[PDB]
Amino acid sequence: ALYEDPPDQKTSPSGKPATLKICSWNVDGLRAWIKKKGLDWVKEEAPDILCLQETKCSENKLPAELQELPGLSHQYWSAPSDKGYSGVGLLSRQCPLKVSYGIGDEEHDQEGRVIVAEFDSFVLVTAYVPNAGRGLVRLEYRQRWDEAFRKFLKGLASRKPLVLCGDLNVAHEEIDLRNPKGNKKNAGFTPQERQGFGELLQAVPLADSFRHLYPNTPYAYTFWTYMMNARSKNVGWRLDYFLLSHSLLPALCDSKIRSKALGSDHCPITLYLAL
DNA sequence: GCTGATGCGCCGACGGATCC
DNA sequence: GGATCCGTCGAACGCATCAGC
Repeated sequence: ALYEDPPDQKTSPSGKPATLKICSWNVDGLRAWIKKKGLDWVKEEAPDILCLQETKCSENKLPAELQELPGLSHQYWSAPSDKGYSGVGLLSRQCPLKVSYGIGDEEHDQEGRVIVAEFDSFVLVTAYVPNAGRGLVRLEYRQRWDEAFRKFLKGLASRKPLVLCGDLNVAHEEIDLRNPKGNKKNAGFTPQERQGFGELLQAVPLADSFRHLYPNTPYAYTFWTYMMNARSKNVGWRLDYFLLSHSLLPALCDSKIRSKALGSDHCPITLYLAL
């Protein structure tokens, strides 16, 4: 079945107006993505904060269009030092108070997967979580990475509520992908990755914004393989999330999936917060 | 400089068996 | 015997390196 995101709900449940718009997008190669007019779509979305994963692009190679963004002038970029893979970036209208990279030791383990930005009222973390890999050859690493990440997020020294967004590389429940049964030994839907997502929600604690608003809505995915025309058939996975501290839930106006925006094998997701 | 080949990381279609 | 379960296998993308010219 196809999916149609419901209209944008820009008022919190109790009636406050959204004041912060956050967009997150795994662009699957930032230079490719720009050539496929991804920035055009960002300009129309007009977010206050833009989080990108899988940029596959060091900061020296960033196209000049990214400098013709006056509403997103504070730009922070991260690439791993070894490997054209990974990469993440955070662009904000307003200057954040603090920015950091990695989950504990990035200065020696330069991985380019996590950016932390502190604002007045909240802490934003954007993440590109390591893939368990084909044949699960890196699942144990992911399990160990998951545990270091939980503790890092728990260990934030801020009393400020937390927003965690990006590609978490797991479809939490069966509702979150089109072929749950044929994929339970595939990366992204193993019991191990799913349990780690569950423990993230519980340990931090955090709520799945989209699922909190739409607890029973099936067929809502953020990734489709380029292959076999999966996107046209909406054979996809929900791999990209906005996860909120419990305190931020009354502020939650909506969590969107921008199914129709092309340019990657992931589509954008967008958070509306009334702060 | 430029192209395209190969290498690498990132599952749904298919065929066959089992179940009542 | 239609539905379901299970395992195998090919291949769209982007980017780096490399060979050749």
